[PDB]
Amino acid sequence: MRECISIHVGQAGVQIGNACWELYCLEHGIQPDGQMPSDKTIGGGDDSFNTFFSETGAGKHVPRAVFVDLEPTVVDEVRTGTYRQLFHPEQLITGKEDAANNYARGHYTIGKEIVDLVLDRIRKLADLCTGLQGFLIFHSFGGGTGSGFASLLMERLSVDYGKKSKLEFAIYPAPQVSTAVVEPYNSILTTHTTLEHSDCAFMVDNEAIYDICRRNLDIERPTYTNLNRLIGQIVSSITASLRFDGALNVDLTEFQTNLVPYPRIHFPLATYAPVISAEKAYHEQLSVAEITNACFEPANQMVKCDPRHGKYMACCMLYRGDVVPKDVNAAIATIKTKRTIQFVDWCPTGFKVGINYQPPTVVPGGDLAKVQRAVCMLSNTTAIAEAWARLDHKFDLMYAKRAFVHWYVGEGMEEGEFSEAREDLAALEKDYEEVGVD
Amino acid sequence: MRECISIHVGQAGVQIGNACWELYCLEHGIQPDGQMPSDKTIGGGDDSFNTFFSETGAGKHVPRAVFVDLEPTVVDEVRTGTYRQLFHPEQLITGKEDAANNYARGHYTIGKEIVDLVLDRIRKLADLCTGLQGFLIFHSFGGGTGSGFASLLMERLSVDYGKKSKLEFAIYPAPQVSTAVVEPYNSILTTHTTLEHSDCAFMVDNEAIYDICRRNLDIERPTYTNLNRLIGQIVSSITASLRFDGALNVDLTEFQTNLVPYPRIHFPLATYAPVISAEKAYHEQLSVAEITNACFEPANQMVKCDPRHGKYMACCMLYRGDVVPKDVNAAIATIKTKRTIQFVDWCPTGFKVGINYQPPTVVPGGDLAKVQRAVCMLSNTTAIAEAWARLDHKFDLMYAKRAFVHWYVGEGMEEGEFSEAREDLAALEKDYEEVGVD
Amino acid sequence: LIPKAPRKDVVKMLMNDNKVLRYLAALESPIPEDKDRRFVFSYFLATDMISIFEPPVRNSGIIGGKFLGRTKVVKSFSPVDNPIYYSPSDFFIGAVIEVF
Amino acid sequence: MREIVHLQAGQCGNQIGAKFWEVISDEHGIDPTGTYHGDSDLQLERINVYYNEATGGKYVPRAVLVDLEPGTMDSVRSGPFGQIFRPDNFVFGQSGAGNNWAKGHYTEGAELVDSVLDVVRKEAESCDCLQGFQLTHSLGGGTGSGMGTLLISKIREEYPDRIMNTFSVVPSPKVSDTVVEPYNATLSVHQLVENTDETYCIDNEALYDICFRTLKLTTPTYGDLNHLVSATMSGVTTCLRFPGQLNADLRKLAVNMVPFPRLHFFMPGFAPLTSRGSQQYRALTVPELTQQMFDAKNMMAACDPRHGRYLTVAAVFRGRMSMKEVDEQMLNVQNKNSSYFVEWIPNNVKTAVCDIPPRGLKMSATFIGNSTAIQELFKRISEQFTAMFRRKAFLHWYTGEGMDEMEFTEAESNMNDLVSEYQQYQD
Amino acid sequence: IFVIAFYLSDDTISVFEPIENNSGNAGGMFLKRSRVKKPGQEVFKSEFSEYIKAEELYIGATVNINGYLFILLNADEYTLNYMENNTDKFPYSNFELAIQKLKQEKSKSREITQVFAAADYNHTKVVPYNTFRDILMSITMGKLIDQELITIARHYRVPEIMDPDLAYLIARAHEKFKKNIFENFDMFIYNCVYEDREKKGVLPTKDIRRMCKSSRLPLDDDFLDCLLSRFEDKDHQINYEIFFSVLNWRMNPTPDLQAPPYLKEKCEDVWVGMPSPIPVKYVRYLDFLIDVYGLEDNML
Ligand SMILES: Nc1nc2c(ncn2[C@@H]2O[C@H](COP(=O)(O)OP(=O)(O)OP(=O)(O)O)[C@@H](O)[C@H]2O)c(=O)[nH]1
Ligand SMILES: Nc1nc2c(ncn2[C@@H]2O[C@H](COP(=O)(O)OP(=O)(O)OP(=O)(O)O)[C@@H](O)[C@H]2O)c(=O)[nH]1
Ligand SMILES: Nc1nc2c(ncn2[C@@H]2O[C@H](COP(=O)(O)OP(=O)(O)OP(=O)(O)O)[C@@H](O)[C@H]2O)c(=O)[nH]1
Repeated sequence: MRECISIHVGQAGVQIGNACWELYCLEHGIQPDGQMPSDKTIGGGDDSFNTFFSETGAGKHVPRAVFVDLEPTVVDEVRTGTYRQLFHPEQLITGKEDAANNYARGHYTIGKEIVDLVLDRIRKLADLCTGLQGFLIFHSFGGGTGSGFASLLMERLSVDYGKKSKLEFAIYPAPQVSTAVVEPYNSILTTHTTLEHSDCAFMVDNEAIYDICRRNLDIERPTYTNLNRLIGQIVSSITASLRFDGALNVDLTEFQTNLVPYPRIHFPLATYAPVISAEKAYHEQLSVAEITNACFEPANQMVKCDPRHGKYMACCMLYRGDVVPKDVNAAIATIKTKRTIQFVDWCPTGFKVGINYQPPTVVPGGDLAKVQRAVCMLSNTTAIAEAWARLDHKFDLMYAKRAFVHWYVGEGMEEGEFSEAREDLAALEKDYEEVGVD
Repeated sequence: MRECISIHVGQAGVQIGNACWELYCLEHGIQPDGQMPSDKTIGGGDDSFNTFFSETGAGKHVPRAVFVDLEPTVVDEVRTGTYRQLFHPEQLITGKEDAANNYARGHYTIGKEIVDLVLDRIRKLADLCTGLQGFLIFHSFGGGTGSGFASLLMERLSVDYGKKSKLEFAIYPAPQVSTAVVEPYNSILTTHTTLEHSDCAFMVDNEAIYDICRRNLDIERPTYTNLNRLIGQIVSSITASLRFDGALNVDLTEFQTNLVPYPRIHFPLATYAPVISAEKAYHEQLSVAEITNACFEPANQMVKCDPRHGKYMACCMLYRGDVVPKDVNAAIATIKTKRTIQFVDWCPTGFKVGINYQPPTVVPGGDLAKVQRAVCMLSNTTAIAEAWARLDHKFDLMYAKRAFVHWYVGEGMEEGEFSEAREDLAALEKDYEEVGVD
Repeated sequence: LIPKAPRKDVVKMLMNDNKVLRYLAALESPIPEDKDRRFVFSYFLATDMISIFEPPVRNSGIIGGKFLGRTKVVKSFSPVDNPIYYSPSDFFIGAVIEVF
Repeated sequence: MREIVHLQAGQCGNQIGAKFWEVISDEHGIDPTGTYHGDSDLQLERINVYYNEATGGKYVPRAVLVDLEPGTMDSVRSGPFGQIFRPDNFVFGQSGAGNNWAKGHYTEGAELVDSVLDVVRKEAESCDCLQGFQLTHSLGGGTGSGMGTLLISKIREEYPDRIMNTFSVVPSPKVSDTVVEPYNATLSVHQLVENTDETYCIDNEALYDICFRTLKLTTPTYGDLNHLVSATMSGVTTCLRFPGQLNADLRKLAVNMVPFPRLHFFMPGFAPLTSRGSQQYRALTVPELTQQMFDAKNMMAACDPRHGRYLTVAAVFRGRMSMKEVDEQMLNVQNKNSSYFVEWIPNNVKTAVCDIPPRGLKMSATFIGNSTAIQELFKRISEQFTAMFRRKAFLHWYTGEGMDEMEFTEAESNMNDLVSEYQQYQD
Repeated sequence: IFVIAFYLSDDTISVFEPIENNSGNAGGMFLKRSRVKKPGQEVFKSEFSEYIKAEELYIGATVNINGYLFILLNADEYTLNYMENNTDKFPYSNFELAIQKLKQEKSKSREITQVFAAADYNHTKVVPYNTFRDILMSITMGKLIDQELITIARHYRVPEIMDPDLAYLIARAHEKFKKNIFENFDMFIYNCVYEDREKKGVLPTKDIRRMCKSSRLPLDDDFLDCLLSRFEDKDHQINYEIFFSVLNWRMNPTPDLQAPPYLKEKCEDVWVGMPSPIPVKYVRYLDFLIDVYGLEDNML
């Protein structure tokens, strides 16, 4: 009907998945045991859960997700959480060996003998489903293992199906922070392998997330609980269109068909304006005009790219909760009149607006307050070229000194890909300025 | 009416007889003491139990089975166990000396002076029998005793009764696991002596049962408590149509007429689809579509033969529980249209469906599930000739060197029969080849 | 880590050599025909060593001779950790003995 | 019913008969006196495989002792269980052994074989149906060999349809004490192999090496060695008396083990022998069981099979097992050393699983495998026999007793035929 | 008399019949385990039609099975037991409600007294069930239903729970020993009365049983358990001397066995009538009379 399959590959995807499904169960009112209260919504798998959970004759809402993990520690922990009876046993595919930060170790030595099992899972989901709109793949680029095995699974799913969308989130490598030094290598390898197969790859950065945290959450020492909670609420917002109803509606297929301009370039950015705390929402007040202004304030976006150093071309606004369309269209018109912003010629129309009436929900004991109006903002602009500029004048030095290539070649790799990736990236940036200019 | 006679020849037959009978007594509520308290299911000895019991003037359900063995150890342990009081006293025929893995030891030295007693017992059962559909005989090829004795009994009952039915189930020796280098000898002897009287014989493998047990049932240290309860479930599944009623039914005569294409070749394979443990049944989903897909999954089978190395000519569905014809036909049509299966052009249809409403039943201290939809798989293919090539080349070198032949010549064997065996096998070989040819 | 041999007492096993003691013994028999199997003790003050013997009895039946060679019978009052061998300091008229 | 009657021959047939019977009695809870103290229902049920049952609950061991010097018989008599033995079976002669195979085979036995045959057929009639008899003797030991050769020779025709299981101690290659031992061995082996079906080969040196290795006790008695060998034999005996999945039959083992008419000589090995601290330092897991189980050092029969390969193997295990672990260990051992077995018969291994544990420790096992591991033994005896015969020393005694060397020639001929057959089959 | 089986797992009421001897049924099963219409609905329907509940299968009831009027009289003990265990949907079996029902009437106290008095003539301290049900229906004006009368009989039953004594068991023992040629206990009992090893009084039975097994005493282990039960105490250390003296057969008569027929069964001949077999056989007044109003007599 209207459903998507969730895949989480990794170290990098386990905690965010934990948070997001906790929010899902909380908001639909699932008890972490799995069933409903005396209210009558258990059925033939067709009610609001029919999009996310496979509640079957057993009466338990079963998530339609698979986690695959190379290092069994964290997956044992997640099974030793509380929602274990909720989750499906062999949808929790665990291994015994890490990919050890090596792109080619992940992609070649260990991955191939796991793709059979993961394919078996996904096909036994593909038989039961009927709508199969697409997948939600969670991984990273600064991942020790979320890189290579993820690339391989992407390749197999692309070659078997080219008839469904492919949505990717990513915690992007930090621009100036690098926990790993194999980060640039395996990251660019992932990028150049995935460019010709990815439908919509989106990014977000931990440093800017923290910057928001101590800016307006009034949290100078947040945590993962908080970071993952924020990202989970973001994805909840983007799936609200599927779950609830509304006046005018858009779908992820519309997202793809209406945000990417050309071939190749499909990496936009996202934001959520009303990030405030209990007392803040208490004796303050939000409204459409200032949520627009805040969501387009240059710092509020979660990547360090200055819009005045770039030029806008596409924007999709998702408002959720109560709102009238008058102020919406009026405020976006005023922003059109704004003189600090920059629109390229190609897009006299560039605003895809989508409304859902249902208010966003809170998590108990968490940080975010009650929300009356909320917005997810998805913008694409030329600005992000500087990040790849950074990555290339980083990687060039390591290649000049042929650093750390011994590991990869000893486990059996050759210069070909290492050379190719640099001009793949170079083609990417050159296209960036070619389209940015007029 | 609808009643059958069971023969349990050998060390192995008699135990799985005990296990399956311990099954049988439960689903009609028969107690380990063999008498119910005050309630009534008794009558003219004529009601659902009458298929396997005949509760006579003493209100005791009497098995319609016979247990013949050579070494008195296990017949003693079952004469001292929990069910000796219900088992009929002198039916349980015991010997004093083994068969020593020699075919001619059971076929020339011991089996002669016991066949009289056993035939007398089966005739004084056949008199009180009325319908007498047939005999469920349990032997084993690599039987440390029973092969030779079973050959003699089967041939004599075939020649004296050439109108009633004969069905053979037997644990088949493994492709690579060994308990007897002598096993090829008696295997080929029994084959070339039985292929011209056996109506249909069905082979399964202990390793395969084990592999299932630690892939899906999650049993890392089974025994055949577990696996015998599985095979008992299998036979209960094939006989549920006999026991109960429903929309449309199936019979062993139909099996005889419609599973086997030609004389000689009467060797199908058996499977049970929804093998599943407690928690998987509890909080997952089952339905006709996925259970059919699973039962046609190529690794679920009890003998290692690759269907892409084979080709199908017959299939029998035994749908028990709550299943309905619409989804039955939809699933089978989808399976037909799927291209992995490669049916021969002989039979444009290759399917025989059978229905029963009554769900299968669990057993205390067991592993099976509260399954509402079960399906027994009985399919005949062409993948199996690889195994007979396997056995003949496993045999040829060892005969060419003639190991242990001194034993057989000492007990009174010559070599004409051993010679004849391999051209019988090659006959079956070229027969499978030719029927495959098209 | 590495074992070593135990210690023996030259004082015990050389001073009082073959100092022997004798006693008469009666038993309880299942068979009523064995009421007077007069048996003989023999003790050696060398290793607290015990042996038991049967004299031939004229024309009364039972063959005589030896029932058991010299033995280090561990005392029934000697636990598995403590190997007493029925220290002769306990023997007295009408004593209580259980061996094998 | 199937049952076994025991024969103990020679002054070490005494050794082992004493130790073996006392071990079984302790296993079965029969007191040294005989009054059965029933504590294991199964062994009470199946005691008849070894024992008749007398009044009040004592059980004669159907075993017969043969010797020549009454002192040894009286010593074993004096043993803690000579009372549970038989004044009936206490047949014996008056002569001195002279440690002389020639005299034993022709002079001394000529007035003892009659009576012992009477006794053995008396017991055979007394019981219903033997599987056969186990005979414990020595091949190097003089009078044990002299008796046993003639005894088996006659019983061969007496019953051509039963199990003539034989147990023999191999002379220490380093020393035989008795210097005519090679002569006795060459004399005996001919009739031994000619008449028997299954023979156990054991040597004292390897048991001493075990005592150093895991017993580590440094003060051994031949009695401790007998304790070991009694457990060894009990291992293969437990099958018949015990329930559960297991092919118990010695004839089963024979037809699963013996490839050719004239292959009879087999070599034992056994399972956990617990060291100084291994009691609390050893985890009893099928991996480690098989690990020690199939090891060169723990082998104690003749000489390292490192030089040769294994023709065929068989293994029985006492305890609560399942098939998957023995199965998977079989896979691993086959895939580990694909060469170390003969290609002559793939999958040359047999398994058996006694449900009954021993009394005190959880898991045990018995190993028995036929290999090309007797070539060095009889080639050794060949060089010794040739070197000593080339000058025909120590031979006037035997001339006086009534011998000649043509039988020596034919004996060494048959033995070299055995060498050639082994070499041509395996190599 | 028809088997109507209520399957609580599917709400289906199976109708089966047993063959009788020389009569006109030759039938059996009548209704394949089927949910069946309430006999109070239409052919034209708009709302969810109803079906037979478990609320109305009370003892002594009327019912229709799609046409045929069935009447229901008797019940089995296991059904009774499950009846009283959980009474939320089964208030019938709760006898205290009948206690209040009969406690409502007061004037009839002395009248019940004399009626029951004249019912008896010898004061034998029992009473026939037929008379009991008749007099109770009378005092209820024919307003009581069968079930609660059954339950109250069950409660204030006469107690008649007995088992076979040692007489049979010892007689069978004697005759079995006669069969087993080992009749002479001279071979066993004298051996035992020696083999008592460390004894002053009595001995653990774990010794007698084990020595029996050792000596191969001819008997089945089931009778071994039975007699060991019949001769035991709190510690299971009986006087073995008298144990053996009595198990010996130096003085005994010799009975023998009847058939294991099916007469006192409930598809064969006992009474198969309106007082079908019999629920509780006999019952006594005075307890129930006191519980109702038995005042101004004895303590009350
Ligand atoms: N995606 C994600 N990344 C995080 C989180 N916390 C820290 N990180 C960053 O994400 C990276 C995780 O990458 P990896 O450690 O390579 O993950 P992996 O390749 O799947 O496997 P491992 O190295 O074994 O854990 C780290 O380098 C961190 O810098 C988080 O919650 N989620
Ligand atoms: N049916 C059954 N099979 C068993 C049992 N225990 C082991 N097995 C199986 O029995 C098969 C071998 O039977 P055989 O060795 O030929 O036994 P036999 O020839 O009838 O006679 P025995 O000497 O008593 O073993 C193996 O494939 C095992 O899987 C049991 O209790 N029941
Ligand atoms: N119980 C016991 N047996 C021993 C002992 N030491 C050695 N044996 C061996 O047992 C062997 C066999 O003895 P027998 O079979 O009785 O030999 P025999 O024909 O009677 O004549 P001999 O060889 O001279 O003893 C001897 O040759 C010894 O080597 C021991 O210390 N105790």
